[PDB]
Amino acid sequence: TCVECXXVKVCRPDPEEARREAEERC
Repeated sequence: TCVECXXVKVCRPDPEEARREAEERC
């Protein structure tokens, strides 16, 4: 699952895990 925030593309198996680092940046 890839969550994208401000040009940052976080692709991790779990959306929650992805968000956990993604929203930590974004």
